[PDB]
Amino acid sequence: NFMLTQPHSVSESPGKTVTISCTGSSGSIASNYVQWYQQRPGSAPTTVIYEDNQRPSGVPDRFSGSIDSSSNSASLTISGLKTEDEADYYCQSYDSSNHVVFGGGTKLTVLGQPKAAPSVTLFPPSSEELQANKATLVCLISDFYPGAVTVAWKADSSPVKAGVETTTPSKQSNNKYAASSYLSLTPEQWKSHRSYSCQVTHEGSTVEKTVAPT
Amino acid sequence: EVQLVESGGGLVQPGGSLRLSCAASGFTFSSYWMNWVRQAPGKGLEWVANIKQDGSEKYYVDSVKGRFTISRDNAKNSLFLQMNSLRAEDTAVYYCARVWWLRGSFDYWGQGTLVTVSSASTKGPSVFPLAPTAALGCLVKDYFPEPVTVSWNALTSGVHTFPAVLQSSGLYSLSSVVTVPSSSLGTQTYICNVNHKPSNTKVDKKVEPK
Repeated sequence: NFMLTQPHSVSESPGKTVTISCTGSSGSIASNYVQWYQQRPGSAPTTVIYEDNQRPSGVPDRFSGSIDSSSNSASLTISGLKTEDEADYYCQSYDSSNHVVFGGGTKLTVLGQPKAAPSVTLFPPSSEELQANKATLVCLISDFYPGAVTVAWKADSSPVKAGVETTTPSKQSNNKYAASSYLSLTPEQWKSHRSYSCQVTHEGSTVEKTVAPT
Repeated sequence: EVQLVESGGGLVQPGGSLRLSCAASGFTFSSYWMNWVRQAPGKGLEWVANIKQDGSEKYYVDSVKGRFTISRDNAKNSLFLQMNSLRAEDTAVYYCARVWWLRGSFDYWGQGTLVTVSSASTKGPSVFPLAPTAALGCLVKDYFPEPVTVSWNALTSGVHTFPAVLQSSGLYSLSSVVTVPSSSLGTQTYICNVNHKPSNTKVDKKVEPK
């Protein structure tokens, strides 16, 4: 019944300190050794802490593992943060039944660039798609930092409530973030409105583009 | 070097069966416990099963009990995972992992193999032009499974192929755009190279301003 819980996300500026907790549930954190892994996008996890506080060779000492028996928790402290530290971090240990319990994971973001408003491009359905009895609105979001945006669609200024598909933002090749949002419609529904708008809100500032059936 | 190479992953309808294999190399395979651990797309790591260094005892996560079987062949340095009654929940990249001892650290992993359990069948995409310094692109729509490469090689001021979305249908959609001067439109011819190898789909599309 043992269980480990981590904060969903954590963030800080380069050169400062974060602490990712690993709270044990229905069990005892001190019963079994605790490990920490740093997995990055498109890579297999690698160990940063094993056996509560041991550091594999090469791992810098900025990474430190500790155990809090009082609160039944373990923590990985990362000081002197570098942008290269941006990754997913997982704790794991064992229960009483010879099972491997992994933590939920924590997304650590290192904010090492100035804020950047998103560049937005909106595309109406093509004639070739409408000829195939379909209609997809493509909204393209790029070059925003940090990578937290919310996307809203609006048909004749009324918020679209169905048929929206939005990607989770991903980091581009220039360390900016990019996302896509799709509004699927019928030829019927497309030609029944006079304007569509993709509204991207980033840090309390909104960038929007409008298309209109011709 | 220590190397764990997974193989045998692919796509299966709900209720089917698949068998993974892990080729071990660079160490005494028969001396170590071995693990299977999976990571659903964009989610956390979940341990599946482990096996003693000599197959004497096996342990499973409760969600796969009665459906999954871990096994090993120490003479051929092989680790297997036989999956039956596969569900869409089991969709994940399955990692072959060696643990340093029974209560040690997962010190060696493979690159993983992707198991997809979906009611969606292998479908080719529909490529539409995103007609318009201006921006124009191609829309790769409804297509399964991944991946698809897009190319415009017709010089551009810049290209960006966006990561695919998984729609509510279970099919993916992808977009890629280029940047070009706002007058080269009616002059230059801009062509995107869409290629979906899982469905033998290669499409070439001129993107022209409507």
